[PDB]
Amino acid sequence: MKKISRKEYVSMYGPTTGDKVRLGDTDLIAEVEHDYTIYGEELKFGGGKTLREGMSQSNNPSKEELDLIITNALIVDYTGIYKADIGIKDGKIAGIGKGGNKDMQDGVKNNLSVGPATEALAGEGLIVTAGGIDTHIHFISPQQIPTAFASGVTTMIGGGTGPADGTNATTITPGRRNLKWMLRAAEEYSMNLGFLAKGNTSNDASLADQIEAGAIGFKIHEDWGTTPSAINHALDVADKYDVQVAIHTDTLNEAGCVEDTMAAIAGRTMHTFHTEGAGGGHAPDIIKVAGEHNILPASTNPTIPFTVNTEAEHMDMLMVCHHLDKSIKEDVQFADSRIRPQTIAAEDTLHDMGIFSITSSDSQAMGRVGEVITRTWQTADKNKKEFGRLKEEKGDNDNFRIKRYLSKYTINPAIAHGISEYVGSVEVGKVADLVLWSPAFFGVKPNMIIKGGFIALSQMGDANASIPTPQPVYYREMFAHHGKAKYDANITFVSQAAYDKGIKEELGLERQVLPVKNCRNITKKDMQFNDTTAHIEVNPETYHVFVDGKEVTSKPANKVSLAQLFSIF
Amino acid sequence: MKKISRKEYVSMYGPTTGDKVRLGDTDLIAEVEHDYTIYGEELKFGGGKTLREGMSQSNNPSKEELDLIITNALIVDYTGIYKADIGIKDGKIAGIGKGGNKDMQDGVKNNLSVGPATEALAGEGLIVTAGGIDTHIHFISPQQIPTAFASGVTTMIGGGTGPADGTNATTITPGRRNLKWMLRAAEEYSMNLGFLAKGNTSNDASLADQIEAGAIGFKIHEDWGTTPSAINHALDVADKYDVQVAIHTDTLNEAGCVEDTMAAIAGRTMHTFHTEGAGGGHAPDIIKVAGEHNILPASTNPTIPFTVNTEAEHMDMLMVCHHLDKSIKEDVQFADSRIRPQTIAAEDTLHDMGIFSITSSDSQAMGRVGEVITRTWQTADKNKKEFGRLKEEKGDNDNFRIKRYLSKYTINPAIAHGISEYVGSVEVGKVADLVLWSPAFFGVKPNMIIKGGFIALSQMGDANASIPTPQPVYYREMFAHHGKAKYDANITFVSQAAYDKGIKEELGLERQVLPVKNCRNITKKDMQFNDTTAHIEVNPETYHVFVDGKEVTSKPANKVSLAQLFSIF
Amino acid sequence: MKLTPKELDKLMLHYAGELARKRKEKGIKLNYVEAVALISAHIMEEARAGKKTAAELMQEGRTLLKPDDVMDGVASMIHEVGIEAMFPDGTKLVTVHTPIEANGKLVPGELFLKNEDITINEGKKAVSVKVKNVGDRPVQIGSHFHFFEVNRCLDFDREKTFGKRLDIASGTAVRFEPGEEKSVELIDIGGNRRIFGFNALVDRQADNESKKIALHRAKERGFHGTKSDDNYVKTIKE
Amino acid sequence: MKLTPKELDKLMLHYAGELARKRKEKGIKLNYVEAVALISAHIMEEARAGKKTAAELMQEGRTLLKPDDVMDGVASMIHEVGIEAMFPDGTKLVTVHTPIEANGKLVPGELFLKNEDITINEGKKAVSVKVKNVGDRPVQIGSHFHFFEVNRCLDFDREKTFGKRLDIASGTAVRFEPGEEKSVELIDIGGNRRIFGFNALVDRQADNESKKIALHRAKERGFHGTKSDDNYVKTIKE
Ligand code: NI
Ligand code: NI
Ligand code: NI
Ligand code: NI
Repeated sequence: MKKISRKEYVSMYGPTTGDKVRLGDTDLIAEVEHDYTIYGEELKFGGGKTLREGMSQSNNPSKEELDLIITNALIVDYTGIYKADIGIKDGKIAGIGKGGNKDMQDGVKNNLSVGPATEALAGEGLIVTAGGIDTHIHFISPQQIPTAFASGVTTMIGGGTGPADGTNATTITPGRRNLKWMLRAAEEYSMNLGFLAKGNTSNDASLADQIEAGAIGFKIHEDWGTTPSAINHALDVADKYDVQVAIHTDTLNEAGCVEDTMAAIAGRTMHTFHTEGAGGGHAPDIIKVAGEHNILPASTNPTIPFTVNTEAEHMDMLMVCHHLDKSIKEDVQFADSRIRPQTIAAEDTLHDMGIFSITSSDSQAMGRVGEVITRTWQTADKNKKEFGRLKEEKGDNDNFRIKRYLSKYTINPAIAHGISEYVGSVEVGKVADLVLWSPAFFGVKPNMIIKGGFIALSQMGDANASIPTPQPVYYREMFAHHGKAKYDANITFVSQAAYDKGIKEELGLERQVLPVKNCRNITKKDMQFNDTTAHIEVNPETYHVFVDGKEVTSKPANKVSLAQLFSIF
Repeated sequence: MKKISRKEYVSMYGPTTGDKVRLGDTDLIAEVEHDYTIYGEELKFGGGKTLREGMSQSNNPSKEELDLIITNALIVDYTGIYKADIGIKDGKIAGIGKGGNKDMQDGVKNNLSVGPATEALAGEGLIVTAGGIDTHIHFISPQQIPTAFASGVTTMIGGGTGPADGTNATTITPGRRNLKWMLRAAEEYSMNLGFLAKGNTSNDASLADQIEAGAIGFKIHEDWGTTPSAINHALDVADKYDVQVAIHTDTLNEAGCVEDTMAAIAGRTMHTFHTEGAGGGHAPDIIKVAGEHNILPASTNPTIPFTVNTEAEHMDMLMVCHHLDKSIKEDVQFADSRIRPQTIAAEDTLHDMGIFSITSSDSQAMGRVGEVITRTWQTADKNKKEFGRLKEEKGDNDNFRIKRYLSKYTINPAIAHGISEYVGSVEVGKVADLVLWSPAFFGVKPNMIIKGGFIALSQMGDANASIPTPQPVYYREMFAHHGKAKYDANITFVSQAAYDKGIKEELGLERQVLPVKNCRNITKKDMQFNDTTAHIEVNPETYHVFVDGKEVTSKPANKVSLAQLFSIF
Repeated sequence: MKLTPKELDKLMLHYAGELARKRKEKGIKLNYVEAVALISAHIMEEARAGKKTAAELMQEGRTLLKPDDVMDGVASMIHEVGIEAMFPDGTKLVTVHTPIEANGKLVPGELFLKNEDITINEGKKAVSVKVKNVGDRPVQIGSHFHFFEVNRCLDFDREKTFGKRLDIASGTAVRFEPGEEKSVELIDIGGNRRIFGFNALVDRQADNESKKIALHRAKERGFHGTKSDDNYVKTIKE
Repeated sequence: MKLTPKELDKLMLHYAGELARKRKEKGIKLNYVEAVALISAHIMEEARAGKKTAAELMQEGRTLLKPDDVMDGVASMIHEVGIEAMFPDGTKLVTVHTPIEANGKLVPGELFLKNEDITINEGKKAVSVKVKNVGDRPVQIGSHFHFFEVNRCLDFDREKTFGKRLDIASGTAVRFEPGEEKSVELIDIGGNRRIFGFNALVDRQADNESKKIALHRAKERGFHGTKSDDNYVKTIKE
């Protein structure tokens, strides 16, 4: 029995229970809630340290011996913020807890046994979160995938065939042959992938064929015609096949207004993209659907957080993508009904209130694929600066707000697209898609990505250097990124129907192929920490937003965190 | 929001948090520690009740829909004493918790979803424990298996070939051909089965062949010659094959005394049968090994609890099985050195102290196969009557003592024989071997046995009666006991080596075949609630037993609970 | 440094712009690539300095290059330079429209058009219908939408518009501001006249028999300007 | 030129540092990436010049950036800049430690610690043993080594140390200089107390019976401070 000062203990093994750590350069403070360690029995790797033959590596290991163990990791998950060791076996998370050798240490369970087959990854002073999930990908260029990978995203869900004009507008992979093209192209990449089909048709047979061809759901986009008939048919087929539907509603109100669209949805599960409407949607009041029980409301990162440069940038961006002219009054009228700084301001507060549940990209289609996580944490920081600490906090920390915002890109999109049994959280039994963060760089620049239980990307110095640290340091592909190893580390998500028909063997796919499930029986109440339903009213004239009778707004930010301190460009 | 009196609430749904229930006719009091239910959302089956289409059975179930759910069950396990719903899917325990329909109820997770494919089993006012595990079976007659089944035992581990004299003495199935005989006979029965080979040889090849032929371990019995050479060889082979060794030591001290046997064991894992020594063992001091770290000490039920009739009964039983004569002084000297009421008295207290960790039978070989659980709870009741409530209790209950004694026949034998990943406890992921008890009959006569997730045995009235309750009521085979259903509900445990060589396909076995694992790296510290190591001294003259310098003894009981109140014979 | 792929791309772009600026200093007339890169690099550096807003940079990108600084033909090839830069408040897109003015005669891809007009929808007779938006939200209708099934808030004589679309250029639209009233031209829909979708008001062959079903469905669903006679007689399939 | 991948990476790094230096000249406060790159590029150029030694460059890397030259928070994020440069005598690693001093209050990843101490190995009683290194070489012992089986040149009462380890922080060590004598604290090894390896002195369950075997083996193999009684009685398995 010896006494150790908290300072040297934290320097050796990381923060322990009751300690607090700042996240990046923000004002969000994370407090360690619990510790799974036995004081005096910590796992350390190095010369003369504990992780050695006969001390912490067992000479008589259990049969569930780990392949990889992450020691002294601070886990930031929606299930809690705590210290533990993470054990990885066969691409899954095998255990969370103490970890070590049962011959020489007390509290070691068989699923956390370190033996001669175990690799050691030091996590002391580091944060472990689940890999991010981006559910609004326009597959416009393959170069988006490495960019999203380097920011902490491990699953991309969306649609497209490339730089075609249909893809530049829509997240749609249309038809069986184009699905086959994209599924065979997917074998290249270090990313979990799933593809959305075209929902914009009234032909049930055409809808069903795309699902059986491997798509995990439908996208309904106004550029292919978002009409109530197509919405109704697509929802009927999706209910028969248990796949998700995403919608980009009619901004022009051509076939009807927002209530007509809700009537076409008819109380069935729907995932709405850019619900605030700058990215498209019933002008000016698409944002009202974010209070409905059957809606899963997502936002795209270009509108968060609301800043002084946001409105002019979005205006000019809209004038370019739609080829509008400033000398035409009708184009101006369309643009003014579309941007609405009022709804953009309201969107940040709705994220703080838990009304919006998912953050996404809309990549290279008015969105930045490498900035979903960064803009989510910028929004959290701005909201804490404006509204102060949340009232659901328990202690001098921001743990509740941290969980609320972390769910927006990890667990809620996974639940929304029926993959939350594989990815989305640091839980035992799930796929080992993990991101290592140093707290000083949290939310902007990760340390390394573990994909399928193996290291796939990391910061790395020059190959000729005597150690891995010296400059230049940038993100480089690791061994799970190469050869036949990438087939074991990566998943292609398909529908249950396509999986049952042997889509993997028919198309000769070497990646893991998994079916999505539980997409039709979820509501807004199934989103973690973002399950607030409310009556949202939008003023047709002033465009003001009222939630439960009270006006909701935020003020723009002239400076954000996690932006110019961390990037050269 | 309505108020419900505790009395009517408990009458409708069973005891809730803070309530206490007497176990059988004993003095042991169990307190419900926690409740997983939402008050007002309980699952009830019947006319006009909740478990109906659209209310608690989902019309849009998750894909992990349960096959069977047990509602409002009081779980008594080593992991705790609490109220929950148990969901069974595909022969495993799929979930423990709330259970119900997510469309109409708040706290329902996907693994506890009740849908149209779910069968309902009411457990309100009932106790659920894991099936018992008996690890000292002499396979002398097949009729032992139904007898142990009706008492709450779901796994029998032992050896034998039938009423042969070698089996009447030893739990040994000797050799590949006899193993094949017993493995093919096992296809008949509703019981998990595993067989021990002959360890009494110095030939390593002969030892290895038996393990590769399907045995899960060795028995070393003095009737085949318990010599240090055979012990050493058997332990070496067992360490190479990861199987357990059980030992019945030399009562005659022919090749050496108890310390010579411990020297032959050489600090390796060993499971000792009838460690107190009435069933055999170094006279008079075999009981001292119960304090060693590498020993897993078990007791047989004929010596517990110690009663006024115990000594004379054991004396006369010994005179019969060994064909001794009262007119021969050497036979008397052997008998007196063997029985030792001192060690028998000490054995009960050692069970109370956690020194002894496993209770077993020694069936039809001085032991009663249908009385392991009953005599365990009789010993617990006697110890509470004599020594009062344990000092490790937290509250006006006996929860700690209940867990300590329940571990002796559920989880500790499973850990000892490397099957604790399949059976031994009510935990998610484990095999659904469950026993339903009404608290008035707890520990002596169960309600029904669930085997492999299906009902295999239950109390039942006459087949021609209008309801299942009327007389005569006795234990009858249910549907999991018959046809090809019994092959899905039952496991034959084999060694990892035999499993890898396709023992199932070679012998044409239709039962599930599973390998034992993690047998060599466990010590006395791996026993739940029974991990007390101590220096045990036995007086060579007075046969008194001292633990850590203090004399340990118990007084005999002239009357026990759970005996004449419950049985006609 | 933990450089991302985006940072490497932007560093390459910055040094392309640096090369362009050096060549401009030497007196070389810049080509297309050099002009584009110079504008982009200037915008990125200005955004890094953090003293100007994105709109200021959109206006400033047009003063970097005078027409005499580039080669003949360059100005007509650069319609718009877009560049994403990181300001103190995060990443914003800055687009400079027509940064350089044309001074020469060289136009790559120059279009030489006949001065004759194009006659669209030839052989189609156009009727005129007066439409008013009685709702409080703007409504925009495309050229090939079945005008019978437009937003129910628009009020007009729907019976006269069955099987018709707007007689405007393909891919254009007509806007209706809240309270706005104007007349539009409608031509008959061509081809097989099989109308599926749009509000599920027809979902069959367009003809006089199906116009009655459509009118009845429209009236039941509250589409303004729909006058289908009462005592409607249902058919076996509706 | 026959450029290698290393040469391409270093050229990119040099121009990142050049951009950083240009921005510093313009008066912009440098961020993390710019500061790191500027230090690295300066070291590479100095090593190319060949007039300074690597140690001189390690000291010189700390004077390039004053605290006022970087953004708030930058100094606390740059613990050490390592860069491999080619000197006239070949490639050497130059690392600059804490190149910039902190001047603001912003600390990314700042740790807010409770002021309470941590009690390690709670419930374990520690004995004290005096140890002397009679060898001529240094010996260092980690926290979880079985102290009974340390280097045979260390002399101490081995019998009292059986089944024990050092009662120090996990992953730390105690050093013994040649001829050094000091006392250490030993606690009992936890868990199952199954000691395998370390000198093959136990390789079984730790207890009193195996302590005699271990003492005899240690004496036969010349471990100092081992006093196992003569007339040793062997067991059947040794
Ligand atoms: Ni969209
Ligand atoms: Ni989009
Ligand atoms: Ni026996
Ligand atoms: Ni026996």
